Parts: sequence; structure tokens; C-alpha cells
Amino acid sequence: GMSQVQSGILPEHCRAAIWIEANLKGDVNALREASKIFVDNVATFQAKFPDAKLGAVVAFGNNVWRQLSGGEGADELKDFPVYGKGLAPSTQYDLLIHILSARHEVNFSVAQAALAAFGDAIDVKEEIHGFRWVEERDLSGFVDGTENPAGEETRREVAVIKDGVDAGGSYVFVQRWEHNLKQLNRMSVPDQEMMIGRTKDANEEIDGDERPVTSHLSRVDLKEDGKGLKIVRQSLPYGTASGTHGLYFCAYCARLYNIEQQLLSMFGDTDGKRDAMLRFTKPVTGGYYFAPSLERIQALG
Ligand code: HEM
Ligand SMILES: [Mg+2]
Repeated sequence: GMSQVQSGILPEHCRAAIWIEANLKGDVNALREASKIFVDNVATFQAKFPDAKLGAVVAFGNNVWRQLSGGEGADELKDFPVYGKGLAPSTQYDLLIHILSARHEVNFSVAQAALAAFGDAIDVKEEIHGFRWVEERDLSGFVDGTENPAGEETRREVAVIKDGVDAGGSYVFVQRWEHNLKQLNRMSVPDQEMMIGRTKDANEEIDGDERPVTSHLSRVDLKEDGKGLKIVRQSLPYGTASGTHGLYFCAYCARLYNIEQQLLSMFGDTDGKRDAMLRFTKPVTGGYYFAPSLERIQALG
């Protein structure tokens, strides 16, 4: 008489992921059977590829989740708003599929299964293939993940709703960034470090009173009476070397509040200052989704 978290929220150090963002084309009913088939497929792939350490998440946007849940729970869920009067654009869709594992080839089979399950009920808007880069660095050359919640216990505390109707569920935020590495390269390494808030090569934190308030760490390392507003990031680099490339940002949190506070900070809504990373990269998509517990996907009918 308890809830099980979907398999894709908690895994750490996965080398590869696939994110699919889509709109509902017909009657929302279509999503009930599809979602059950999809989590069943995931169980099948986990049985066939035990060494892939595969996980997946199916999450819903505000409008369709409100219909599927009958308005019960997910109290913080809302369409992704524009932040910074447009600095952060909004591309709220109806369905998010997040697949992550040690094997891209398995992720790809799982993605085809997802598409077969939902079929023509969805309009695919974005399909991004994430890959861990050398030393777990973002394409900018800075390590991404150092202060991310570590271990199943702490990641559950941060990401998974603890009781009531939503127990086992989580709020998800996705935002695709397009890096301009030419612009980044014009910056001296010390200027880059002051932009991030950590040294580039050795990845040492720069003290808060040494770095500008516009540094990334000064914008997102937030505390409320000493209590950090933590989130579980699953972001990964993506793209081609000669084409579009950047970071596919993805975060999970028991409370949408922690994510929103960091976005208001980054995009200038809190103190009128904005994140220094906007000097070389920009966000081009944005959405908020609710990841129900596995058993709630099983009580969809
Ligand atoms: C281009 C997009 C982004 C890049 C390249 C980026 C890069 C980084 C880097 C290099 C770090 C330091 C290492 C680490 O602790 O993980 C970091 C930390 C962090 N980022 Fe970002 N980030 C991006 C977007 C975002 C967004 C949109 C959010 C939240 C809405 C976010 C939240 C965080 C948090 C919470 C930390 C940990 C800070 C701490 O407690 O020290 N990041 N990011
Ligand atoms: Mg800190």
C-alpha cells in the first residue's frame, strides 16, 4: 500500500539519454493505454538488457495531467511561463518521454517502442539524443554535475514526493540550450571562470564574495534560511560538431518551487541581474511536466 518511483528519475552517471517532447493530437484517452504499454515495454527492455541499467519516465503537461487526474493533486503544476519577459522562452507541450541508460542503442529501441505505443495520438516536437562528454564536462569545457544530489537516499529526498496522492511522483523541467562556442572562445579562461563560479581545469568552487553576483553558481546556489533549494539534474550535452549543439537541461524536484526560484534568479525577475552564461548560450525551449508514480500510470484506465 505504497508508491514506486518511475525508473528514470534516480539513476546516476548514465552515459546516454533520449528526450521526446510531444503534443496530444486527439482525445486525451489515447494517453491512458499508451502510457501503460510504454511502462510495460520498459520492464521488458530491463529484463532483456540487465547490464544497460535502463530507466525511463513518462510525464504530462498541466492541461492533459489535469484531465487524467480529474484535478486531484499536482498542486504546483502549471504551463511553463516565460521568464525575464522572454529571455527564457516557453514551449509547453503535453507529453515528455525521458529514457536514460549505459547504452544508446537500447535507448533507441525504447524510443521506437514509445512512438509505437502512442502512435498517431501525438505530434513529436523535439527528439534530442544526449551523450556524456569527456570528464562529464558540458561542451563549454566546465564539469557539469559536481554539486548534484549524490546517492539514492539524498536524490529521493530532493526529487520524490513523500506522501498523499502524489507520493512517488516528481515535477520535471526541460530546457534545450544552443551554445555559441565561437563567442565562448573569445572570452579569456579567467572571464569564463568568473561567468560560471568554478575554475575550468580543476573545477574548484570560487568563493561567493570573489565571484560576480551574475555568476551561474551565484544565480542558482540558493538558500532559504540556510536551507538549499536543491534539484536532481539529468542534463546532458547534445548536437553535431558543425551544427547546433549545447546542453539539454533536465531537472526533477519534489517541489516545482525550487526550480522556479532558480529560473527567476537566472532570468532577472528576482534582483534585475541575469546569468552570465547568456553571454555565450541561450535557451530555445521550455516546459514543466508531472511524472506520476509507476502505480498511478497503472491506475490510468
Ligand atoms: C547552458 C545551461 C547550463 C550550463 C552549461 C550549466 C552548467 C553548470 C555548471 C558547470 C555547474 C557547476 C558544476 C555542478 O555543480 O554541477 C552548474 C551547477 C548548477 N546548475 Fe547549471 N547549467 C546550466 C543551466 C542550469 C539551469 C537552467 C539550472 C536551473 C534552473 C541550473 C541549475 C544548477 C544548479 C542547481 C547547480 C548546482 C549549484 C551548486 O549548488 O553549487 N543550471 N551548472
Ligand atoms: Mg554550495
